[PDB]
Amino acid sequence: TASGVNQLVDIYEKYQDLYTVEPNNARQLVEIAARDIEKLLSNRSKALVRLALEAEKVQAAHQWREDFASNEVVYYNAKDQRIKPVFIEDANFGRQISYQHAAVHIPTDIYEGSTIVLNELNWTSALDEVFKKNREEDPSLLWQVFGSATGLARYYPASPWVKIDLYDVRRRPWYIQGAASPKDMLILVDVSGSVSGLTLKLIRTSVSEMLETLSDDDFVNVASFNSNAQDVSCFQHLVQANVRNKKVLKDAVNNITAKGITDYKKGFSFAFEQLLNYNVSRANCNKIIMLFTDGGEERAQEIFNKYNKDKKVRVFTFSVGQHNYDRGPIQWMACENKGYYYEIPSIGAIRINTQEYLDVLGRPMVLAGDKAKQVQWTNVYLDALELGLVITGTLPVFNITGQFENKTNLKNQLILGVMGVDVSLEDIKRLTPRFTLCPNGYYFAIDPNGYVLLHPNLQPKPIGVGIPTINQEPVTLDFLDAELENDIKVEIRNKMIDGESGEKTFRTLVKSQDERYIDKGNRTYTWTPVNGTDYSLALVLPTYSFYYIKAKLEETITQARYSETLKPDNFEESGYTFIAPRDYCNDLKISDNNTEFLLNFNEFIDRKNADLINRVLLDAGFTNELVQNYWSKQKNIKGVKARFVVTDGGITRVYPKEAGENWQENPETYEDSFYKRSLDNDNYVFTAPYFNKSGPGAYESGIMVSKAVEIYIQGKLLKPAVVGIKIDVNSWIENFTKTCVILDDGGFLLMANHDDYTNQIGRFFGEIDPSLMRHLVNISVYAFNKSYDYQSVCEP
Amino acid sequence: SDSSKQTEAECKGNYITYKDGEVDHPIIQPRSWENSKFDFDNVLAAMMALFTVSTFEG
Amino acid sequence: ITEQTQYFFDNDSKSFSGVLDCGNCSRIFHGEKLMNTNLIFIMVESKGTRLLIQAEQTSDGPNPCDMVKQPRYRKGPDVCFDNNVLEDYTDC
Ligand SMILES: *[C@@H]1O[C@H](CO)[C@@H](O)[C@H](O)[C@H]1NC(C)=O
Ligand SMILES: *[C@@H]1O[C@H](CO)[C@@H](O)[C@H](O)[C@H]1NC(C)=O
Ligand SMILES: *[C@@H]1O[C@H](CO)[C@@H](O)[C@H](O)[C@H]1NC(C)=O
Ligand SMILES: *[C@@H]1O[C@H](CO)[C@@H](O)[C@H](O)[C@H]1NC(C)=O
Ligand SMILES: *[C@@H]1O[C@H](CO)[C@@H](O)[C@H](O)[C@H]1NC(C)=O
Ligand SMILES: *[C@@H]1O[C@H](CO)[C@@H](O)[C@H](O)[C@H]1NC(C)=O
Ligand SMILES: *[C@@H]1O[C@H](CO)[C@@H](O)[C@H](O)[C@H]1NC(C)=O
Ligand SMILES: *[C@@H]1O[C@H](CO)[C@@H](O)[C@H](O)[C@H]1NC(C)=O
Repeated sequence: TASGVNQLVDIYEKYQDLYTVEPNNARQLVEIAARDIEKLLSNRSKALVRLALEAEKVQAAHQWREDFASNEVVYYNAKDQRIKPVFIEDANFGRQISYQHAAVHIPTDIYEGSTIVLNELNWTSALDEVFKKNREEDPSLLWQVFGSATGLARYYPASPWVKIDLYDVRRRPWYIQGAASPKDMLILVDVSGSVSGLTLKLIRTSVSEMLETLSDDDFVNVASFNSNAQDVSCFQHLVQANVRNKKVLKDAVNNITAKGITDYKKGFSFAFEQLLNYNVSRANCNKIIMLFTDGGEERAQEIFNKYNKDKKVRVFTFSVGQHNYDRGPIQWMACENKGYYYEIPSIGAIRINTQEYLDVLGRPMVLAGDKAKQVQWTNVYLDALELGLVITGTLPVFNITGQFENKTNLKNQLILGVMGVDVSLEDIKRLTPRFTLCPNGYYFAIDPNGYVLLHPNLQPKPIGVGIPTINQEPVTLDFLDAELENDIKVEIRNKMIDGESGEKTFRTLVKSQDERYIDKGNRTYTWTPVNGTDYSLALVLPTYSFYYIKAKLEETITQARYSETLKPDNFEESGYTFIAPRDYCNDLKISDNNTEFLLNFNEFIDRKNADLINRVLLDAGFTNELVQNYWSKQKNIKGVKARFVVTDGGITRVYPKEAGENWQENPETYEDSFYKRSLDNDNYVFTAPYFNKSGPGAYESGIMVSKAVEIYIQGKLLKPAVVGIKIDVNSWIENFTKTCVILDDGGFLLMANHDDYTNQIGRFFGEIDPSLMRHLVNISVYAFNKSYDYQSVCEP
Repeated sequence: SDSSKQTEAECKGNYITYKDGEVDHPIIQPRSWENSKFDFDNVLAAMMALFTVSTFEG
Repeated sequence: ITEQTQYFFDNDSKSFSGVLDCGNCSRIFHGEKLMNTNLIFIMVESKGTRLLIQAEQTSDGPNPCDMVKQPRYRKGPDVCFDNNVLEDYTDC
């Protein structure tokens, strides 16, 4: 009675006009969005290809000057002969841009003016005219970048570089991906007696500095040998080098100790055996054996004869530390097998060496001329210029000098660099418009590795691993770890990785947006591949979200009175109104402050997207008609502390206009936990306010009560609003006592007859009387699910 | 200064030292192609640097 | 890696009753769901151990040395450029 749940259903039903309940086809909706995303990742493929050919056709004619005392190369070094640029503050990138040249970032210890670098600043000065052509062809093209394999990156929209600059392009994920194909590394650390001391500190450092050059689609293991070959970790086969699997290997390498004689035969006979293990789902090429050692005598020729006779495995060898052992046998092993030999004398020589083997793995890529220039999108990572969550498309550029003279007996099998073009996720979340869906529905997409690009539970912060300690990885959330696992969402995931297109309706648990409640619900997972890439755009809809209210309104009078309806001065007699900040052409989003935005909104509709602004007005009037007709009449009902309504479209109203100051739920309706929670049930829901928060409440705010607003407008079910009240506890305390704990799912105390329990309202019932709950759980009431939230912060 | 640059022309600019050998905690220091304290370029510098040896100091 | 937990009703049964055996004593509870509402009403014999927690508490992830035994499904790429004959192996 107080809220007016059936006092609004009539209002929505009364205005049969001003509606058109249209259906979400859920198959023409995925395909029309999975074809827009494919178009986006294809425009960034033209910008790439057009960039590779221009940096390959200019390299060919450079002439290799060696005298820059005159004809000085001119460029804008990012950390500030040089260019003094003019910077325009562009809100798109969030920093200062110039648009008139390309910045250059020489790493912090590559000499800015050496000969090998001053040439690189010359023949890459012909890219500036195709960097400018690309965006001038299509704006909203964020970062072109040429990652030259001499340290340099020439990223186009020249911003000041973002405390020591350890950035080095040759290690960024978008480079090690373009520059080489998936690997099967196998590090053979040599933990024997002779590496005791400093040589071990460099081996443990350098190993953990090589596991950082491994993507998520290439496997790794870390053996070791001291007259018996074992594993440092507990794995016993190749383990994919995820964000997590690496941490097991890095933390097991760091806890290694030198002891015992050195035996190269028994330690290579263990490496070659773990590369033949073909029932582990390995990445089935670029087998490698990266031996770390100091120096020995035995070149185990009979091992490289039994195994690796036909030269399939590449033995890279590192002779790390300062010593005087024979580096002769080691050099033979890397030369006989198709490898290379690196020397790591001390720290500082670790970073520049462990990234070099990609120049070797990339040899069979250059020779495969244009079957190897294929765009390739990195898994989501955090941009290194404070842009947000981005994905980059990589495309190598080869060195065509002397080509068509058929000289090609040279350094013509190395790559100049990998060049990339960043796509931000906040640009993919704009090709999947969420507002013709219920708050529960959403799109998502996954890699062929399972990691979700574009998921609503993908927070823009680095993924976590392990409990922290007292004292460049990408954001890779697997699809089964962003949502509650069940034996049906495994089938969905396994059928999206294979690229199949289908549909599947089932009843599933859905975690509440505030990680406190779980809701059983019906969900229909539609998915379809994004042709021309390797992704699977899916779309999940509640079974009642198959229709949405698209408003038709052209009278300019009915919306006129709607316009002043939500003016801030009319708030006493029409509730304290909020609007969800949403995407309009030029209207400015909040500064975390809603009331500024509500003021902003009025001018832009006063002056003259179409649907979003058309729908918000219809809700404002439809809500206002309630808050004027019924909510105003029966003012100040006894048990009520506040009466609120929320709609899809933004309008959120509270009558007292004093309780509005105590309205904690954020103005975005599509993120309100209760609005999603109550939309899913077919009854009332009680959301216990948290216990012992930083902010006040739970006495002057009461406890929320909510109910959906179901409508059968033309025989079609809709739930387009949620009305509810904030019940004061004190009024409800007496009616309880006039009749012991009252309780809701999730075990949150609402009231107790005893008034020490009711003092700590909202606490988890089970931090109160745990002996009851553990027994109460075990009577097949109060189930519990235990998921992991890989993106969260801890103090130690 | 950078133990990995073995000539004049390659030893210019900055490089990354690590204090106490800790792998973290970098320090940016310049590269200096410096001769030894007591060198043998001249006969006179050779005599001075042989004197300090015959003193048993350094 | 915080480890969240959430609770909800298993059975749609409304009437609950039983006996506690916490220690050197016993208790009787009765519990009834407020029908057509997300609520549960229980009383137990007036008061006479270890805490349960619902807030997310820090924990190491799932045993990584065990999920690799039976890993998730995965499809790697297929370009796979390696092992070309016309390559100069004169570098070392
Ligand atoms: C994908 O390609 C097929 C042709 O094989 C096409 O008919 C279909 O519309 C495409 N689907 C999407 C989502 O692009
Ligand atoms: C893609 O490029 C074409 C080229 O003209 C342009 O018309 C289109 O708007 C672009 N679309 C996107 C999503 O960038
Ligand atoms: C290379 O430098 C020379 C003189 O420094 C100049 O002739 C030439 O334009 C430069 N190359 C490019 C691509 O600008
Ligand atoms: C380190 O390795 C030793 C080897 O016996 C083992 O006893 C110890 O538990 C390990 N510690 C850690 C933290 O891995
Ligand atoms: C995998 O291969 C290993 C080594 O040959 C063998 O011991 C093991 O039984 C195999 N496992 C499976 C699942 O085939
Ligand atoms: C490419 O190879 C040629 C010799 O064919 C060499 O002169 C040129 O410097 C190489 N490319 C780069 C970027 O150094
Ligand atoms: C409330 O939280 C603070 C946080 O520091 C804590 O110190 C205090 O003991 C808590 N009080 C109750 C009653 O939970
Ligand atoms: C959640 O708990 C229920 C009831 O115990 C169980 O049936 C289900 O498998 C659990 N689901 C998850 C994702 O743990």
